[PDB]
Amino acid sequence: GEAPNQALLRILKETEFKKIKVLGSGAFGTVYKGLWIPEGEKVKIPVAIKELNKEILDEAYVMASVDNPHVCRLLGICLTSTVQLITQLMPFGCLLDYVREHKDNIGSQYLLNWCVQIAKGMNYLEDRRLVHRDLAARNVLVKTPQHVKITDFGLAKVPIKWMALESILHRIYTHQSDVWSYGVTVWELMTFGSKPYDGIPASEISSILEKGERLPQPPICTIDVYMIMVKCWMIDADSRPKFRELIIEFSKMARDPQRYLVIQGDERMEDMDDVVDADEYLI
Ligand SMILES: CCC(=O)N1CCC[C@H](n2c(=O)c(-c3cccc(F)c3Cl)c(C)c3cnc(Nc4ccc(N5CCN(C)CC5)c(C)c4)nc32)C1
Repeated sequence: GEAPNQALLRILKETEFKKIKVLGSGAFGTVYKGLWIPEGEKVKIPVAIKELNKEILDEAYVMASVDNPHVCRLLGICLTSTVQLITQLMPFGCLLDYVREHKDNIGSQYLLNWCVQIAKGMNYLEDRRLVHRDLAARNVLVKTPQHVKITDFGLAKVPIKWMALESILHRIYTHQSDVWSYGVTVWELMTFGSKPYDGIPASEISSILEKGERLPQPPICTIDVYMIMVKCWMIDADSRPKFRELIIEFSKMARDPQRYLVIQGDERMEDMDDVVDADEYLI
């Protein structure tokens, strides 16, 4: 029923990349800020290098199969004694931290454009018949403040406060259950990083949603924006919007940003000669 997955998985020599600095230490892995120089190609590509296995290779398998401006991509892997994944560096970190750090300087144009790009990347995953199951502001990376990407397909094929009701109850996951988390994600951005249902036990979340309660309208949010969030959180999943509609809706609003989001002050907010961004390095 499926078409053959003709993705290419690139194996890289460890002498082809050098690790400059550390970005994260996690029980699963440690990740390095680094640089990748394909052999005799006279390019240096800024990369994130992950060191730790059926998990890490499943992750690599998925990332090698996606090609989209708003989805993270795998550049290659190294079958070193400790297996290494080589991915594109996202200099500004994850969007959740970004939004918390710079709230006093984030305008409505930026917020709405991010909603467009995540909708684009998620619509792409739907095209690829792929289901993310962990979309959240913590899993959107920032390449430039103008360009974000969806990341962390650890669960692609547990975060209850981002989860659709069907998912909490029956462990069902859909593109439409992804739309729910898109709404929760949008809510994280419009509240500038607040935690959803803060100070609530996860065990209660299922009953609360069944009662008809949801997350509050963020102060900067016109009802136009909040209506879109609310529709992403309907019980009936064929009632929620399609990602392709979310693209259209947020794109309309991104034309007149100030009409949809009201933000105080919103109006006015050694050798690197051969470095190329991975987005322009093609094979
Ligand atoms: C959720 C964010 C998160 O905390 N961490 C843990 C460490 C990096 C991790 N991280 C990946 O896991 C992955 C990834 C995803 C899937 C598979 C795979 F092999 C990989 Cl490598 C990628 C692509 C990645 C790309 N760019 C980047 N830039 C980046 C990260 C952190 C920072 N900091 C450090 C300084 N300040 C203390 C705060 C902010 C900065 C400035 C840039 N970080 C990436 C994810």
